[PDB]
Amino acid sequence: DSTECSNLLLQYGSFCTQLNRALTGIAVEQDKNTQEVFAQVKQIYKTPPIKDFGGFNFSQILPDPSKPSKRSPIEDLLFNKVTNGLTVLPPLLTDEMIAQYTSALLAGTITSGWTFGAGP
Amino acid sequence: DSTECSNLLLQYGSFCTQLNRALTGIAVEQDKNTQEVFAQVKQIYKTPP
Amino acid sequence: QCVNLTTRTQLPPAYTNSFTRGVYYPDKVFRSSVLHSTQDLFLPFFSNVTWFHAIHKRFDNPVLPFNDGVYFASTEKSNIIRGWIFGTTLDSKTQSLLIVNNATNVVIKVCEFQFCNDPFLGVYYSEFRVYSSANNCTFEYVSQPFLNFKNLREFVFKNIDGYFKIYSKHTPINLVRDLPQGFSALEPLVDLPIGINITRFQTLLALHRSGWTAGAAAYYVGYLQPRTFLLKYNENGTITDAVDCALDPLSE
Amino acid sequence: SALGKLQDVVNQNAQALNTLVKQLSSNFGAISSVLNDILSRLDPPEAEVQIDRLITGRLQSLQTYVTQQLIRAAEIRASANLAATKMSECVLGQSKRVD
Amino acid sequence: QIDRLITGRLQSLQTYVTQQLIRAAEIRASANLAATKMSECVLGQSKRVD
Amino acid sequence: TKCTLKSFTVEKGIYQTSNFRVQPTESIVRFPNITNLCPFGEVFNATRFASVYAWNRKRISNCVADYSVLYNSASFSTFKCYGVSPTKLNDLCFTNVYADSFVIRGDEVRQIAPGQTGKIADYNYKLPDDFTGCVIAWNSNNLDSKVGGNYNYRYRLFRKSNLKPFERDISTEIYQAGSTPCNGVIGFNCYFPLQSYGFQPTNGVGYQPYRVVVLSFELLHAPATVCGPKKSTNLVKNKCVNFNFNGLTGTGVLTESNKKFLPFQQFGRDIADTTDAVRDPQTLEILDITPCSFGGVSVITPGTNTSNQVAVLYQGVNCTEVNVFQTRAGCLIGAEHVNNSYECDIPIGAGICASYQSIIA
Ligand SMILES: *[C@@H]1O[C@H](CO)[C@@H](O[C@@H]2O[C@H](CO)[C@@H](O)[C@H](O)[C@H]2NC(C)=O)[C@H](O)[C@H]1NC(C)=O
Ligand SMILES: *[C@@H]1O[C@H](CO)[C@@H](O[C@@H]2O[C@H](CO)[C@@H](O)[C@H](O)[C@H]2NC(C)=O)[C@H](O)[C@H]1NC(C)=O
Ligand SMILES: *[C@@H]1O[C@H](CO)[C@@H](O)[C@H](O)[C@H]1NC(C)=O
Ligand SMILES: *[C@@H]1O[C@H](CO)[C@@H](O)[C@H](O)[C@H]1NC(C)=O
Ligand SMILES: *[C@@H]1O[C@H](CO)[C@@H](O)[C@H](O)[C@H]1NC(C)=O
Ligand SMILES: *[C@@H]1O[C@H](CO)[C@@H](O)[C@H](O)[C@H]1NC(C)=O
Ligand SMILES: *[C@@H]1O[C@H](CO)[C@@H](O)[C@H](O)[C@H]1NC(C)=O
Ligand SMILES: *[C@@H]1O[C@H](CO)[C@@H](O)[C@H](O)[C@H]1NC(C)=O
Ligand SMILES: *[C@@H]1O[C@H](CO)[C@@H](O)[C@H](O)[C@H]1NC(C)=O
Repeated sequence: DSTECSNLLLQYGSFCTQLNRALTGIAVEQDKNTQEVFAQVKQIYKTPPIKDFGGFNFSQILPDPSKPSKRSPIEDLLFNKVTNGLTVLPPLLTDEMIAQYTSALLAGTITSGWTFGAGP
Repeated sequence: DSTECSNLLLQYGSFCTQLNRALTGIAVEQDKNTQEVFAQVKQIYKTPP
Repeated sequence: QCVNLTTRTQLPPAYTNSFTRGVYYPDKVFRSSVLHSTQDLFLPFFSNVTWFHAIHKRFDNPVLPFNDGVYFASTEKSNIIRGWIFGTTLDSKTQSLLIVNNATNVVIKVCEFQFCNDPFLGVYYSEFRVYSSANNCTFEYVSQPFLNFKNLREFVFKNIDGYFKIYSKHTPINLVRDLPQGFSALEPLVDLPIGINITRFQTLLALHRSGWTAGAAAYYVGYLQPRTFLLKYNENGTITDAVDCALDPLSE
Repeated sequence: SALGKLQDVVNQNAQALNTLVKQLSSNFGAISSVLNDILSRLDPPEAEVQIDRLITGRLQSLQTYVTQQLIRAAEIRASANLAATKMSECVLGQSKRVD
Repeated sequence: QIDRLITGRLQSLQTYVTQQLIRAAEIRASANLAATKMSECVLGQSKRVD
Repeated sequence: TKCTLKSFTVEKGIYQTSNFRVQPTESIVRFPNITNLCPFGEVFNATRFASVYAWNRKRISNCVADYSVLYNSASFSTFKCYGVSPTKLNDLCFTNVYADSFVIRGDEVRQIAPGQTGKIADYNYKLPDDFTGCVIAWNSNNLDSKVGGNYNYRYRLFRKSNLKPFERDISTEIYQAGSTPCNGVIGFNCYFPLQSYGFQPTNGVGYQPYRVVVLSFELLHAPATVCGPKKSTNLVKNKCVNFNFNGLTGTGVLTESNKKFLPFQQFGRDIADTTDAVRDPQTLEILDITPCSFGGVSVITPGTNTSNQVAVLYQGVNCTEVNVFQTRAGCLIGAEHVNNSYECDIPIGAGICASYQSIIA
């Protein structure tokens, strides 16, 4: 909050603007990376209520309805196993929506094969 | 080996630790690269005589 | 009044291991759930500390060099140790510091005292023979009393920038002979503005009269060296563990 | 140590933020690391010099932080492009590519 | 005098470390490409043109 | 946004334009309730001072100190303060004050400073180069001069080696200036170490008595005992205030804490080595200092070809501290929140997106 310090800092020009622009570029780059990785489908697929897949079990990778986070048991284990002018911007995609994207991808690759990645 | 130089250098903080950490990361990264490229098999095969 | 004690039994001084004792709070700063690395006069871990006895006939009251700091450990019962003697020449030529704890309060004085060659106190089952004169006083401070072996008293004395820091900790132990192995961080008790040179110290004991009898007590002297400690602070803000950065490569 | 890669990324980001915080405690040759102490203890002709030293030290620290953040951003972008390639080729189809 | 020498050498060392980081990133990308070629050309037959 | 982007046409998107900063309302100062005034009257208005070889040192602590009476006085010819501003002596708090009073002559007043030489600096009184404190010198021709000479003020003229800082030498040993062992008897090449000033009121200002009081303030990592007479205000919490806790200046929103400080622990620091909690000097209460709600001001707009309507996002700022909607990203002003879900047009963050149809979020 020192005004004299800012007055002396104005002699150095637009260094602060360059640092802010670089950090803004990194921040939008993270959202672009998440968008490219997870948002590869525009249809949100769901599995059928009856899990008749010819004996194949997907309970460890499908989302658990009992959990409020709507995550898979494996995803729940993964989330449990990971532990002055500074601000942290939240990611554009929340963990619930990323879990929803993975659920849609799992439902597509289980119920529709590779056809959903190339079309309907 | 100048102790006065190191005493003056301590006023600048942990720059030297940062540079050593970056160089150590590069040094282990080279071994990681060689490990990834060449060690793709766990069995040492031998040609017939 | 001074009395020569001529009924002592000759014995060499003992030595023992410091283990992980002698740690104190470097500052008045609360820290919660953090690891702090600090460079200060600390006592080395597992070091060779000098062991002195008071048993009956042993009466160990020598004068030792202060160096850069003093760690005083006391396995005490029935309060034989009552105070300390601090100075350079321990006579009226220079100015000396006196710490005493009698039956009522603690008195801290910075004056020109004439110390006896053999200073002690005495309990009759009423005897004060520690000085003969006091000429020029500059600082007086009266405070509340700090105090099988049942009590363990840890003290750290430091002379930094003309400031005498006294750190202390009381610990209830039940070990018969040696220092117990464990961790106990010493809280800062009192900072005295003295601004004087101190290079030598001497413990003050108390006699038991029923000649004289020495009550059962044992104390340990360790020396502070400039080093780095990594201190662990818990949720409640007490130091529960420490790492000596110059002891071994694992702690390094 | 199954999830060491994510824990390494989180630890590197946290350590970089902590290092950027700890660079504020260095005076960079000034009398103190606190601006209020300099502004209260010295006249503006010498407080200007001390604040200038603090400004150039903190600016160098911030430039170092932004540069290493850009390098890590490039590395994470490469890893994310690889992850998107694996998402397209391994999940959305069957890949003939070995390993 | 040592302050001038320290800031000059520190700037030189930071420049060297920055160049080493950029070259290390380039070599890491090349090594990842080489590992991909080792997996897909040596350990299997690739349908990828060129 | 047009000013920030240096363009008159703004493309559709979100642009970080400014930095919101909550500004402190009032100033709160909390000091311990010490009302006994520091003994500067005994230091400055003593009947007789001491000679410069036996300069008098007084310890000042555990009192409120008033430095206004020193500054406004029109007798102190020299008021040279090193390391502290002389006007800002009233503001700061210290732990211990050392008052070194002595009497010298006029030409040697300039030797009482860090880094000068002379007989007083070398053999009588040496000041350290890192001295933080003030030197107050005033003429005392009426009190320390006598017609016929006032010879009770002495200075050490001969010594083997120069003095250490804050060291005194009251020894009276006959200095041998030749190669003859003369057994402590004055004569040829054996001189007394102490020489008298011999002050007369007819003597010039170079050889007139000046009384010098050197105040040395030491400020450690210790609770401050010497402070100014600044009044302690009432405790106003949960508001953005400038604060001064026992010399610990800052700005923050002080609240009620659940931390259990030990009795010696005055303030507190976090994992990032920033001061986050203090003890109240009066009621011994622990107060959490959270800092101010700084945020990024971003402007969300469509293209200027489409419309001129904008929305403002304050990042990480609650809506009660600034068409107002609360998001996890921050407070959004100017966008109507709807319950319907559409595709993301302008990203806001934390699952929030904005679009134009008015601006909706
Ligand atoms: C698929 O696998 C899950 C988990 O391995 C099976 O769920 C178990 O069901 C039995 C009884 O059928 C329970 O005793 C276990 O506690 C369940 N395990 C867990 C982790 O909940 C499930 O039965 C399998 N089959 C189908 C069709 O879902
Ligand atoms: C106790 O013993 C000490 C040491 O033997 C005595 O100190 C000496 O006293 C004589 C007395 O004339 C002096 O000449 C010596 O110079 C002293 N020694 C030192 C090292 O100064 C002490 O006086 C004895 N106490 C009593 C009460 O007799
Ligand atoms: C401590 O020192 C004594 C003598 O100086 C020696 O006999 C003893 O072995 C030492 N003990 C340790 C643990 O070093
Ligand atoms: C303890 O010492 C103080 C200091 O002189 C004295 O006032 C007090 O009476 C003493 N108490 C006893 C029991 O001797
Ligand atoms: C110290 O005490 C001696 C003995 O009474 C006395 O002659 C001398 O003047 C005193 N010195 C001071 C500075 O009080
Ligand atoms: C302190 O006393 C010792 C022994 O008399 C001496 O060697 C040392 O120089 C003294 N230090 C100071 C600062 O007076
Ligand atoms: C911290 O204090 C709480 C009580 O406030 C106690 O239950 C807990 O065991 C303590 N933890 C440690 C590590 O001392
Ligand atoms: C000394 O006495 C004069 C007499 O009026 C007074 O004005 C001055 O404030 C006094 N100085 C101190 C430090 O008390
Ligand atoms: C004055 O301060 C003391 C602590 O120094 C405290 O115990 C006492 O309650 C305070 N009194 C008032 C009226 O604030």
